[PDB]
Amino acid sequence: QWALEDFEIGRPLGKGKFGNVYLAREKQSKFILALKVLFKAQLEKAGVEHQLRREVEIQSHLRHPNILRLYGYFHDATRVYLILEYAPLGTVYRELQKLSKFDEQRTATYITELANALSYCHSKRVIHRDIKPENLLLGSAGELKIADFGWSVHAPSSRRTTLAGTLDYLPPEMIEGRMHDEKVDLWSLGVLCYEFLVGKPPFEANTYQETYKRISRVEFTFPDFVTEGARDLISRLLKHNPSQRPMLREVLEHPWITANSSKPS
Ligand SMILES: Nc1ncnc2c1ncn2[C@@H]1O[C@H](COP(=O)(O)OP(=O)(O)O)[C@@H](O)[C@H]1O
Ligand SMILES: CCOc1ccc([C@@H](C)N)cc1
Ligand SMILES: [Mg+2]
Ligand SMILES: [Mg+2]
Repeated sequence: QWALEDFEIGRPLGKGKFGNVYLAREKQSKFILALKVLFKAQLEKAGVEHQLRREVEIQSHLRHPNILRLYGYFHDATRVYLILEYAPLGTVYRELQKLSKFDEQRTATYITELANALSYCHSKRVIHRDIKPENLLLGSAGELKIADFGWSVHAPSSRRTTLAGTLDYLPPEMIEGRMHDEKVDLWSLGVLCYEFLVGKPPFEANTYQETYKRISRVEFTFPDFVTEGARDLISRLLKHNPSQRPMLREVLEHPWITANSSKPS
């Protein structure tokens, strides 16, 4: 159906390990969108064809205001192209670089939006497993949208693919290669809440080997400026035992969330 010829390409929006993402406009309709380009040679070399298939299948069927739309795809014998919803206000990653730290209202609002989106995903037993600021994008009204479903699966699951970059957002059970489920995304939600308020994630360290140690032992501390309500929510999410982590409905009804979020469940 679609082909490269149908689009005018514009400026680079961002880069990923595999993805090279561009602004684009479809010629007949003038519809503005994002084109995510993947190189077939690099896909085959890393052996991640199944992840690409998952990304397309899972993301094209989900419909939620806080989840990024995937409209389709095409390919041309060197490249694969995913057709995505364009997020005009960029990444949460960039926004944190700009401001250093978020205040409590901003943080609580982002956490509410994330919990709404994940609750929807989990009701289909879809777990994302790669929630981190570079994969959280912003819509025209500044609302958060989860993207990059390449690592997503159906629970419960093992891990069959090599971990690539940072360990910072992953729970103990996933770094230790054990069996895991939906609770992995609750752990990541805790890591994000901390990084949003403090400016760096809680198990950050100079080497892979030391980061691993801090995560498996759940060794983190709070700066003085973090309030008691924030400490309570974050301490509840960062539990070594997955079954002790709260349900998303409990996060959405936490007193700190309800006192500070500008958006509802
Ligand atoms: N729909 C989009 N709108 C705006 N920017 C995007 C969009 N998709 C991706 N980006 C930018 O491109 C980067 C890589 O996209 P991503 O889908 O995460 O690739 P990878 O799978 O390689 O991580 C993102 O971190 C973001 O900076
Ligand atoms: C959803 C489509 O998935 C694909 C996966 C791999 C390839 C290439 C690498 N042979 C093309 C499509
Ligand atoms: Mg990504
Ligand atoms: Mg990916």
